[PDB]
Amino acid sequence: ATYPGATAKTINDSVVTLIERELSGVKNLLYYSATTDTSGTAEITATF
Amino acid sequence: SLKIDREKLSALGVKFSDVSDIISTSMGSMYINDFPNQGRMQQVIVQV
Repeated sequence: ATYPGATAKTINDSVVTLIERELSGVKNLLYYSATTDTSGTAEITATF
Repeated sequence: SLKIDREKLSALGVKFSDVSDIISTSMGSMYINDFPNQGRMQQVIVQV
């Protein structure tokens, strides 16, 4: 996901907290991590 | 259920969209956007 021009801390609290709170319980999800960088990109690797 | 007397509305000179707004909004409990409450984005709901 990309939030064109936002403080990493805003992207995490606004575009990653949601998916975090929802992305779960899917078939055989082993562990899911997420990382939001400077440039406004947040990527979430879910390993099943 | 209600019966908006259209004749009166025109006779009274009141827009129909305003009556619609007033009813819908008077009962709805609409949600607007979030706000940061102790580190978590929580909703801001409005309601009669």
